This record gives sequence, structure tokens and C-alpha cells, in this order.
Amino acid sequence: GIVEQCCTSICSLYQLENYCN
Amino acid sequence: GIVEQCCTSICSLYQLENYCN
Amino acid sequence: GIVEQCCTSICSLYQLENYCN
Amino acid sequence: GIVEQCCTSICSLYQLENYCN
Amino acid sequence: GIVEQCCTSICSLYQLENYCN
Amino acid sequence: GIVEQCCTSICSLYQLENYCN
Amino acid sequence: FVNQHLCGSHLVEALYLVCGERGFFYTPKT
Amino acid sequence: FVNQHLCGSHLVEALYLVCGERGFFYTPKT
Amino acid sequence: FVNQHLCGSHLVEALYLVCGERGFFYTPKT
Amino acid sequence: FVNQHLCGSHLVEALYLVCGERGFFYTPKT
Amino acid sequence: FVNQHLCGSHLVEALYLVCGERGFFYTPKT
Amino acid sequence: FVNQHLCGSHLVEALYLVCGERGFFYTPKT
Ligand SMILES: [Cl-]
Ligand SMILES: [Cl-]
Ligand SMILES: [Zn+2]
Ligand SMILES: [Zn+2]
Repeated sequence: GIVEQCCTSICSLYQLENYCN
Repeated sequence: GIVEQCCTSICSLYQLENYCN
Repeated sequence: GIVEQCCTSICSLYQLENYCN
Repeated sequence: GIVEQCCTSICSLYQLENYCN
Repeated sequence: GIVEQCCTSICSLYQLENYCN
Repeated sequence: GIVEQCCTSICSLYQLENYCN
Repeated sequence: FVNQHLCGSHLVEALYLVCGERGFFYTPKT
Repeated sequence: FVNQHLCGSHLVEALYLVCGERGFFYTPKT
Repeated sequence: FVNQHLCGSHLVEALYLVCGERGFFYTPKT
Repeated sequence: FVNQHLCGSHLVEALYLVCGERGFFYTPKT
Repeated sequence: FVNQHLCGSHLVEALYLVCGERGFFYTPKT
Repeated sequence: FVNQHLCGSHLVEALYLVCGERGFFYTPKT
């Protein structure tokens, strides 16, 4: 999930957009 | 400048990117 | 909605709780 | 204290209220 | 008080320092 | 740099001012 | 708890604290 | 609500959230 | 832009930043 | 240091940074 | 990404997220 | 005042606090 993607492993601002509605 | 623009109007992340080193 | 209510008036933590998954 | 209660070990928002005036 | 002063006018870090334990 | 000075090792608010323009 | 006046990112912070592990959805108007 | 680790500035931001107008004390020495 | 570790409230503040008006979901359980 | 314009949770953050281990008390009016 | 309305420390947070390891300079008027 | 570990966004929020109108540079590469 997002926490794995961003917190545990680095993510980009683009990958962050994956969680927008 | 960007500090004012972002406050009194709006600014994009792309405009913000300009301020990175 | 809650985002506006909390800004333009007030909202309780209990109202916020409604937005949890 | 609060740091032990919240930071070091998990606390609830109710337990946080313990530190209100 | 300081909470209002810092919001409705300005306050210095030195004034803030007064509120430390 | 600042990260070494502040993040990795403790710094004061005065030492922080080292990074003001 | 006290009532809250929360704009912008402060609302998101409040939702984060309130919801913890449940997470939350943030859905502004428009 | 939930139980979480609230540390540092996040701890005091949570206190602000919970206590608001009541105010609060943050006394890490105890 | 960059890739960084965004955790906790910082993660949701970043989501707020990126998504804004679209809104977002923060679902740490997945 | 510069003078500060600090509302809401920003004042708490500033108090947190200013006071460190001493902690602080936050006491709004009313 | 969405356009941003960012005042005070929120702009600094946004710059921090946007610039990562590059860092950034914050240069208000006056 | 105090000495503390200021990291990441908290570091730049502290710089914002201390420097304000002067502005600042955040240059983690050095
Ligand atoms: Cl604000
Ligand atoms: Cl943190
Ligand atoms: Zn704010
Ligand atoms: Zn943090």
C-alpha cells in the first residue's frame, strides 16, 4: 500500500498521485 | 515572488520546482 | 462537506471520525 | 510523562486530554 | 495573551521563550 | 552541512540562523 | 475534545490523528 | 479514535488538537 | 521532483499537496 | 531571529522549537 | 498535480517535498 | 533556547521560523 510504497520505500510525487481520488 | 504568489494567488509544484537547488 | 465545514465554521473530532476508513 | 505515554508507548486522544489545562 | 498576540499581531521567539517550563 | 549540524547532531536556533540569507 | 477550526493541510493532519491505522478519505468540494 | 506514537512536534500538535482553547502543558521532563 | 520516505502525517500532508481538490484516500491497511 | 506571525498550531510548533526539553505551556484566551 | 495555495510555513513544506535532496532556497520579498 | 535534532521537513520549518523574511537556503548535499 501507500505506506510500503512511500514510507517504507521511497516514492515520487507522481507515485503519490496514485492515491488521489 | 514565489513566496507571495503562492500565498496571495496560487502556484504550481512546477513553479515551486524552480526553487530547488 | 467536512473539508469546508472545518474551515469556514467548526467541526468536532467526532465529525472527523466519520471520515476514517 | 506524556513522552513516555505517547511517544515511547502508544496513547489515545483521550489519554492526550490528560495534558490539557 | 501570547497566543492571540502571535496571531493578530506579531511576536518574537524571545517572547515565546517566556512560555517554556 | 545543516543536516549533519542539526538533524544528525543537535543544533541551536542560533546555529540554524547560519542558514539564513 | 474541543471543536476545531481546520483549514487546508491542518484538516488532513487532524484526520490523520483521528483515524490512525484506519486511515481516512479526504474529499473537498469541487 | 486510535492509539498511535505521537512524538516531538507531532505530540504537541496533537495536544493542540485535543485541548485547543483549554490550553495544555507539554512537560517532557515530567 | 524527487523520491523520498514520506511517513505518517508527512505522508498525508504530501497526499494533500499532490491531490488537493481531487481529494485522496489514505489507507495504510491497504 | 525575526518576528513571527503565528496562528493556531504554528504557534505550538514555534513553542516546541523554542522550548525543547523544557517544554512549554500553551494558554489561549478563553 | 494540482495548483497550490501556500502561505507561511506551508510553502516551505511544499518546497521541501518538491525538492528533496536538492534542497531549495526560500526567498520572500522584503 | 534549546538544542535539538531537527530533521527533514521539521528542519526547514525551523529555518523558516528562525530566518523568516531573510529567507534561507536548505542545502542538504552541503
Ligand atoms: Cl494557516
Ligand atoms: Cl517524524
Ligand atoms: Zn497552517
Ligand atoms: Zn514529523
